[PDB]
Amino acid sequence: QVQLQESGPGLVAPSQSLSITCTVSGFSLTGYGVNWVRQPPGKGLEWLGMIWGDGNTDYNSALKSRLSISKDNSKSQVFLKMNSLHTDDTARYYCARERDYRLDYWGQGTTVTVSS
Amino acid sequence: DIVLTQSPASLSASVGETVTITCRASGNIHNYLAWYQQKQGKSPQLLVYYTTTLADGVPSRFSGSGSGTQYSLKINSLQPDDFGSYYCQHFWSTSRTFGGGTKLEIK
Repeated sequence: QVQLQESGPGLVAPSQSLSITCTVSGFSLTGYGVNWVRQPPGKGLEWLGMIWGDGNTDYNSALKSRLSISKDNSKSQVFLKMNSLHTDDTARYYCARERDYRLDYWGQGTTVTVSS
Repeated sequence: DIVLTQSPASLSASVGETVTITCRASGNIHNYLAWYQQKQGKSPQLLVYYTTTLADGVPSRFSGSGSGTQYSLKINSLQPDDFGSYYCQHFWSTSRTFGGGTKLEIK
């Protein structure tokens, strides 16, 4: 029992910034990577980026300029921030644990709707 | 990053049939490939990793194969519990892109 739970703002207006938090339980953020994945309505999974146990980050090259991933090891929280939202940013956003070439535990996701 | 293409995009099948789903990489991923099953309103669930290893609790009716840029997921005798969408994902280098998904629906 690894727990990952995402909480986000729900509905937000275009051009605003988005902040999502992934709160983890049962494991340490220093020993695993946390990935961010989103899923547009009726579409497939799209990888956003990841933060490694050591704090290094990797991002989807297509969205790199709009994304920032950070974490607080202390609070056991991982954050996703996206600048200047488009209606196309509408999706269910998930955090997933990475250990040895697999995402073994996933959060339930939080739906974000970009509407003005 | 590398991209993955899955085929078919959708497939209809009957309980008891055997199906194969494919995932093609735009470049060599050297076997770092995982498969996930996702049900409606649920988060994705890991089925197979490093091409052929089944995750804990996954029935043996599932098997993955491949190398280079061609990977496969085979399901023997589909059970009702097997319908839903399937995604492949690679772990080559510094990206973790996903294939577009394959939807499997009961005939």
